[PDB]
Amino acid sequence: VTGSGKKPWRQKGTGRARSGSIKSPIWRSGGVTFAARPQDHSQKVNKKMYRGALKSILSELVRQDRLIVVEKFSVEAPKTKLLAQKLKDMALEDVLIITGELDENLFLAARNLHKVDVRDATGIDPVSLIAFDKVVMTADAVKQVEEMLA
Amino acid sequence: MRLNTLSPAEGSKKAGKRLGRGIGSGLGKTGGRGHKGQKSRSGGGVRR
Amino acid sequence: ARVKRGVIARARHKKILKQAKGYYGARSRVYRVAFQAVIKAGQYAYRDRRQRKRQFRQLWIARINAAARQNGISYSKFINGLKKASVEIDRKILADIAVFDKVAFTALVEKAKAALA
Amino acid sequence: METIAKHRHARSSAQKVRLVADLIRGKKVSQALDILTYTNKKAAVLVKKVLESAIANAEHNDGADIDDLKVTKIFVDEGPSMKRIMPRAKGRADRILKRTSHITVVVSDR
Amino acid sequence: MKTFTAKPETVKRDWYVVDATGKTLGRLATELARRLRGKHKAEYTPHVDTGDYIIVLNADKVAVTGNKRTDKVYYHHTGHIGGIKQATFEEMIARRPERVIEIAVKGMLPKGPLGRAMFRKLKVYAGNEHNHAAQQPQVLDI
Amino acid sequence: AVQQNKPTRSKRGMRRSHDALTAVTSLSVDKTSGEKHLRHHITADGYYRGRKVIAK
Amino acid sequence: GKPRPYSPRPTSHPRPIRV
Amino acid sequence: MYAVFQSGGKQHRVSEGQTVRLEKLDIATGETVEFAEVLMIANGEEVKIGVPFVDGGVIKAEVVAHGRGEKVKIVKFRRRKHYRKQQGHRQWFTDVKITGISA
RNA sequence: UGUAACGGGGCUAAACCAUGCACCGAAGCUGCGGCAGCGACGCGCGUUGUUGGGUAGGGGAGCGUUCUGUAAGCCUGCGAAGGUGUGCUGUGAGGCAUGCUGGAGGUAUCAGAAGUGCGAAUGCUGACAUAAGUAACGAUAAAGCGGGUGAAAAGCCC
RNA sequence: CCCGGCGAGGGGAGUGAAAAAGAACCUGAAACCGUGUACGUACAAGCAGUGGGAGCACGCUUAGGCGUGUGACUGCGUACC
Ligand SMILES: *[C@H]1O[C@H](CO)[C@H](O)[C@H](O)[C@H]1NC(C)=O
Ligand SMILES: [Mg+2]
Ligand SMILES: [Mg+2]
Ligand SMILES: [Mg+2]
Ligand SMILES: [Mg+2]
Ligand SMILES: [Mg+2]
Ligand SMILES: [Mg+2]
Ligand SMILES: [Mg+2]
Ligand SMILES: [Mg+2]
Ligand SMILES: [Mg+2]
Ligand SMILES: [Mg+2]
Ligand SMILES: [Mg+2]
Ligand SMILES: [Mg+2]
Ligand SMILES: [Mg+2]
Ligand SMILES: [Mg+2]
Ligand SMILES: [Mg+2]
Ligand SMILES: [Mg+2]
Ligand SMILES: [Mg+2]
Ligand SMILES: [Mg+2]
Ligand SMILES: [Mg+2]
Ligand SMILES: [Mg+2]
Ligand SMILES: [Mg+2]
Ligand SMILES: [Mg+2]
Ligand SMILES: [Mg+2]
Ligand SMILES: [Mg+2]
Ligand SMILES: [Mg+2]
Ligand SMILES: [Mg+2]
Ligand SMILES: [Mg+2]
Ligand SMILES: [Mg+2]
Ligand SMILES: [Mg+2]
Ligand SMILES: [Mg+2]
Ligand SMILES: [Mg+2]
Ligand SMILES: [Mg+2]
Ligand SMILES: [Mg+2]
Ligand SMILES: [Mg+2]
Ligand SMILES: [Mg+2]
Ligand SMILES: [Mg+2]
Ligand SMILES: [Mg+2]
Ligand SMILES: [Mg+2]
Ligand SMILES: [Mg+2]
Ligand SMILES: [Mg+2]
Ligand SMILES: [Mg+2]
Ligand SMILES: [Mg+2]
Ligand SMILES: [Mg+2]
Repeated sequence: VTGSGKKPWRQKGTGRARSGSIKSPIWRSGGVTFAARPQDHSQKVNKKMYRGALKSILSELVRQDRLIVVEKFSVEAPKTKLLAQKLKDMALEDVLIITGELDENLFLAARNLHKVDVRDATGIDPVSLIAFDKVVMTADAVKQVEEMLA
Repeated sequence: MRLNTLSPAEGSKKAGKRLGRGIGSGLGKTGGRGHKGQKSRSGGGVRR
Repeated sequence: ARVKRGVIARARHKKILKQAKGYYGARSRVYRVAFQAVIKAGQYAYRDRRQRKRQFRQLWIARINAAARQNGISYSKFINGLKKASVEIDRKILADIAVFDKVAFTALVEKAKAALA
Repeated sequence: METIAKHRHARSSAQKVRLVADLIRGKKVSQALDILTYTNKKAAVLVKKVLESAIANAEHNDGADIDDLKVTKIFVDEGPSMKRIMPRAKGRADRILKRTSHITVVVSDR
Repeated sequence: MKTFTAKPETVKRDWYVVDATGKTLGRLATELARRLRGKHKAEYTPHVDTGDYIIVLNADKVAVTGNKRTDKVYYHHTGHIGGIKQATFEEMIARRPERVIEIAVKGMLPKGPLGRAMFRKLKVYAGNEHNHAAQQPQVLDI
Repeated sequence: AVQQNKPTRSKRGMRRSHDALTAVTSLSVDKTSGEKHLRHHITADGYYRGRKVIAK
Repeated sequence: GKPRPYSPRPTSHPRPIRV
Repeated sequence: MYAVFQSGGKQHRVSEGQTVRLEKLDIATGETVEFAEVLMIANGEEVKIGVPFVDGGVIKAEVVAHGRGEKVKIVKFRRRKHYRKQQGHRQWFTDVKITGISA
């Protein structure tokens, strides 16, 4: 806190509570007793525990009929109207689309649909697998996610 | 399994002691340090 | 994440100030003084739930002692009499009868007098 | 029919002005005007102007007869205190409160 | 139900006249203090004056045992420094004989307002004649 | 010498039980002008007991 | 709140010496 | 006519058509209860004093309501010893309407 | 300092000794209703036993506050937060409903993180009391009156 | 427009969804100070409560208890840290 280290008044004789710094956290405008510093909130997750959790989540996404596996999922041109149309036909709104290699067109189409996310198999996080209503994996992607988790 | 239905295992998250927060808590006032002497003082305690 | 205490502190103080209604001066206006007063009211209330039972029995006995001495017997004899005659009507009821049904009470005093005879 | 007149931020402590207001509370306006006229207090001057204004308000705004008016409600609320430094002996300072008051008079035929 | 309480606007106070002639001061006082409070009545409430009116006659002739007639000393303090006054029982009986019953009964009555209201129902007289013919007091043998 | 205990708003009230102003009993009326005035004092217009003593 | 206290000013009477 | 019966560790002096608050009985809100252990019955001059019960003395009561009484704050406080404990309490009752006293 | 060496009144027993039989008397015990801990026994729920004054202090379990996710969801101008009443409710921290005020925010649930709870620190800042309408109005060189101006003149002007 | 000193301040009018949003301006808590109403209080002694409890006033749906306010009188009772 900005200020001098001058004792505000003498130790004895004034009839006031003894004071040492105008920056005392007891004082208005004083320091914060245990002032925050920037923190790293990152935790270590064991590799095996991370992979464990992915296997548990995917296994649940099958049991609750949320992992809708297809063979080929793309659009013709990079147009949001096309993917929106494809998703209303396939009959889902909120969905995570895991494809083998990330097709530029499907990436761009999805980008402006807030309920829709489009990732490559390398890019599956556990929160997204749980957050989305339905997960659409391409057969190609399931092979990679299998190979990836063993 | 949604983000608002995941719970931790029972006994995995014991809540930390909060000292000097009243009579009810059982760590009010002295906060478990007892009365006076070196061990009751901020930065108090003899070396190893 | 900073927490302002305003709303919660306000409510805690109101809680106490509401329990201090009717108290004299600072005791109904001043949190620091109302709190002490609400605690002490609590301590008296606890203590007096017991005292109430002592005070009522004492009253009942006084009234039974009046009504019995009217009928020409002390409370001590009369109660001893009621036990020998195996009457189990408790002092709250005796006292209530002594006021409201003086014929009935005389009956009870006769049954007492009989047992001692 | 009630009519109101306030003097807000009147220079005078409520305590001082309340001594005068207590004289005319419930009186007929005519009776009250007289009382105030022969009350040797600064506050009597203050309250007479607000009672005069109230009567004027009740004649001009509402079609009310001055002959029928009584002082129904009168009260004085503490106004903002102006804070001043008064130097005392030995280089010590006191803080003088110049106490202001809000004077409200309600006249009515009721 | 709640226990009965005597109500001070509906209570039947009765007039009694007692002759203190020969009676032992203390043993008379207790019986007076008992009836003034209403401790002889079923309706006895500790916060209501349920007691009776008692004319006491011949206060001057009240008896005491042993050498109390000469040796019982009544002390009071005037509230003035050194203001400790005393009167023997015989001096008190010579000068103000109603006070001897009144003092004795007053120490045997509850303290506080009701205690004082109770004492107001005791009419003490030094002679054999009272003014309360109108109240039609019953004779009481204590 | 100073208070050991803040006196109450009650005690303040009680001390001021004597602070109340007395309203003038009744004004007198001039026989001539008809003006109300303090008794034994001249009127505002300048009359006293019927006589015009001062010029305004 | 409270004003900053004054530096020592002159004293009318000496503190009584208990010694 | 009035009768004296024991229920819930307490005694009650009741007449026909009186509602009486007792300690909680384990009986539904419509059902009737018979108080058989009756200590006294009084019909003015006629007065039956039990020894300790009146032979063939019976009080037929209808259970009208169950419920919890007014809340009571229990406050424990040891001044200077850093000990304070508060507790609430509502006692269960059973209001019975006395339907018939029989000697 | 005042009786002042029965707590008082009073007492010749209302004192003392002896014997006896009654009664009063506690949050002790019993009765009735309720809650909780621990151990038994059955099978999470019964049954039974028993325990539940507490400082330092140890152990256990919770309430509520702000912030993140759940939430582009849900409540909200047909009235959010906040304020102030009332009612109900839980063993407690608390909770819920609702009148009035307010005029645009609020947020279940289950998790996550703490600037997370104040009556004291001759604590800090602001506000406001008290003493009190009290002390005081600063050199005891001194004023009086007429006129003027003015809403008003002891104080200004002549 | 009106009272007022060609004031301060206020009452109308008007603006505005709202002026108890009027610039000393969002909300507008508490201490603290008042006006009004109900009940209590001038023979009465102390941590000011609590247990008991009359009377009075008020509101309700038996015209009756019930609720609310007040609290004479009385047992117990020496704040907090
Ligand atoms: C006042 O006290 C101070 C110490 O605080 C000095 O002793 C000073 O000399 C004192 N003055 C008087 C007049 O005694
Ligand atoms: Mg800062
Ligand atoms: Mg790694
Ligand atoms: Mg501890
Ligand atoms: Mg310490
Ligand atoms: Mg030590
Ligand atoms: Mg130690
Ligand atoms: Mg240090
Ligand atoms: Mg914030
Ligand atoms: Mg209040
Ligand atoms: Mg100087
Ligand atoms: Mg006593
Ligand atoms: Mg002191
Ligand atoms: Mg005065
Ligand atoms: Mg401060
Ligand atoms: Mg002496
Ligand atoms: Mg016994
Ligand atoms: Mg007991
Ligand atoms: Mg026990
Ligand atoms: Mg125990
Ligand atoms: Mg314990
Ligand atoms: Mg917010
Ligand atoms: Mg949330
Ligand atoms: Mg904090
Ligand atoms: Mg504070
Ligand atoms: Mg503390
Ligand atoms: Mg001050
Ligand atoms: Mg003066
Ligand atoms: Mg003074
Ligand atoms: Mg003086
Ligand atoms: Mg002076
Ligand atoms: Mg001067
Ligand atoms: Mg002027
Ligand atoms: Mg002049
Ligand atoms: Mg001069
Ligand atoms: Mg000159
Ligand atoms: Mg203006
Ligand atoms: Mg706005
Ligand atoms: Mg505002
Ligand atoms: Mg306010
Ligand atoms: Mg007297
Ligand atoms: Mg009186
Ligand atoms: Mg006194
Ligand atoms: Mg006491």
